[PDB]
Amino acid sequence: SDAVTIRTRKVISNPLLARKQFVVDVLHPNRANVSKDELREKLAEVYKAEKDAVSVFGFRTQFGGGKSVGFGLVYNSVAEAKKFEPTYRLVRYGLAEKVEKASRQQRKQKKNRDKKIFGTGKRLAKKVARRNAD
Amino acid sequence: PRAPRTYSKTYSTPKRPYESSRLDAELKLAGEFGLKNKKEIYRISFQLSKIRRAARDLLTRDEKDPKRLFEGNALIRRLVRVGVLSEDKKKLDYVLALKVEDFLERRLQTQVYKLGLAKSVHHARVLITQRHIAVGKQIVNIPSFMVRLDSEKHIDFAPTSPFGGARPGRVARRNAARKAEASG
Amino acid sequence: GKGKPRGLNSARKLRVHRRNNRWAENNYKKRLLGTAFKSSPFGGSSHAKGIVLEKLGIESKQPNSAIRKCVRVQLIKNGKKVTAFVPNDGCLNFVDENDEVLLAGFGRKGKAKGDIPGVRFKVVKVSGVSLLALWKEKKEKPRS
Amino acid sequence: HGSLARAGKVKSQTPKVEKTEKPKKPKGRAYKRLLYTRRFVNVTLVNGKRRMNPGPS
RNA sequence: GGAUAGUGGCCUACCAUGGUUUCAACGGGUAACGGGGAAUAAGGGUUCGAUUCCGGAGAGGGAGCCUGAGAAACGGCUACCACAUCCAAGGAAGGCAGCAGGCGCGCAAAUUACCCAAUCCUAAUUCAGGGAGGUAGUGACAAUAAAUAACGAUACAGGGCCCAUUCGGGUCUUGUAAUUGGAAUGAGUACAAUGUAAAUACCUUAACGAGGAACAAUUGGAGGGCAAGUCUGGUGCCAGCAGCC
Repeated sequence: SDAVTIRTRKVISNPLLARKQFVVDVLHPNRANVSKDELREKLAEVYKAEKDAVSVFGFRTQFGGGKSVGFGLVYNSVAEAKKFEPTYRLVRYGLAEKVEKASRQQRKQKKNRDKKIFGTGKRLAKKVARRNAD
Repeated sequence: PRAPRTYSKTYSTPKRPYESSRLDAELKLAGEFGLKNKKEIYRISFQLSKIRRAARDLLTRDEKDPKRLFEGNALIRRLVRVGVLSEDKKKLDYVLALKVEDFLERRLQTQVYKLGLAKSVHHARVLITQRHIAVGKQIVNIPSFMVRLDSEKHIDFAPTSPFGGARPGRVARRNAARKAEASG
Repeated sequence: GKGKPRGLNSARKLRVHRRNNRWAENNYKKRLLGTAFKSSPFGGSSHAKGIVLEKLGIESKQPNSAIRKCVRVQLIKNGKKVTAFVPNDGCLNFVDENDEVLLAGFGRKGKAKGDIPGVRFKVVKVSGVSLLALWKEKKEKPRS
Repeated sequence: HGSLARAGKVKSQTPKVEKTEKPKKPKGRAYKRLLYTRRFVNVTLVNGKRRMNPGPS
């Protein structure tokens, strides 16, 4: 964290999503690349808002090293951040726990099977078992 | 589907494949400006022909024509900014009379040798390719950067590389380790 | 004078006359009649697969002398018989018989090339391996 | 003579000569440099017509 | 007058004999969807346009319909023709010119992958879905920039310069090296960070990663057209080359 000098440009404050967007550029000479968590925590301790109310994404590195530019978001409160922010970005920040589902192919196969099945199907399955048994 | 991304050629081959005069001139240019192929010469000739055609179709328009005026100022100013056109003549006659040699000498690859960071144009070539060069605060590895007289003063070695400090080098570090072993 | 009408309303005459006279052009007539698709052996295509049938020692024209063999070939898509030339030194040992050969033109847009009379095509591949590769030893044809 | 045979006659009769090992040749910009010095700055043999392939006299 | 949502021979009933055509009607062909457009063009032109947009048409070939505001719909129904699937033989179902994928056909064209994060679309609709679409895999279709080395003593080849101590030194330096050097990087490996729903990719970087037997550039040629060999060995109108001579 030596001369990282994270700084902000084109600051727009929108209450429509109760936040402010900006382009955040980090000049980090003699540094490979500063991570998203470090960028967000420094942005938080710079804007005096909160650690988990700030968001960073993008951050393309200039050719040859030296600088990285990305888009930054800081929110009025962590609640509104959890409301407005996308699920994938929340899961990346760790604020949210990702849902666990199967593959899309499996989900579509399941949907096709249960669209073949009409109604609840419990009575049909019981009848099929009874007829197969005797 | 998505929109088609446009692409275009940047060079044109000569009409006659084996002309002794043309081959000798192109080899002379390649040797005295440190170019890898003749495709570079073809590319510069292509751009020169494009701008010459633009200037000619401008001149065919009458004087005080808004199109001729505006396009002449635009073309002349761009050529002056890159540095292939004179810094005191907007007569557009030189716009019909630029030269491939002028474009080559304006290219960055010879700019390093001109400003004295190379000692040889091929040393300049390998220097830019190995990115020991910064046009500004940004490192460039393109031999044909085509500077604009505003980074002429700003061409220098890359601070994130040897010959600029703060970085020993890949084999310099090996030699430093060897010297540490020898010193004990 | 000069033949052709010079009337300002003679453009129908001029267009019809040009249309009529364009049939004297060899390439225009061929393109408009579709002789490639109807009577060219390759059917308008640049290449064609075929199967080798027998041994044709074509004798060269004058003043020349070279008589070993050229492959008679039955085209797959047409069934047409076609003589093709094996294009290198000793390359006759790779085109023996009953092989599948890719055929290209000779380079004269449908004419016999040099001292070879009646041969308008050449072989480029045998069973999927280039004649050049077999000749320069970079590949060997798969017999198994 | 009946020559409808003997395909590859001289291809076989030629004596196999291995390619003599030589140092590698510079590639690309280095090749263009080599041509530049060999054609324009070298005065080794430019007397008659600036020939490029001198037969051993 | 019927029908249509409407006009209209669209169709019926009566009547007239009209309508088009060498300014090419009618017929035939198209390896013809049309246009925006593409290639090449001093000007004028020639050829191409299945294909990222627009407009048509089609869902194996016709045909007929239901529902619906909108379909003569085909991941809707019905029937005939062709093809083809499962049986216990009684009967059932089917349309990949959607996305992958297989066969066939051929000169000729990818993976039976991941995701709704983006652009949008649909629904009762912020919330679900979407092979639309995006991402990745293959991919020398084309197009952009560009690795393959750069600098040094001396043995050897010579394009510019100096005392009247006339084959003596070389202040300024052009090229291989068979006696060589404290030097620069990428290609490729990487716990890393970043990009991405999450990662191989790029951009940034630990560390590793050159000395020429190696990290080695080919493809075509050397009579002319068209620069580049009357150099060696072999063959000997043979083999073969040769776009033309």
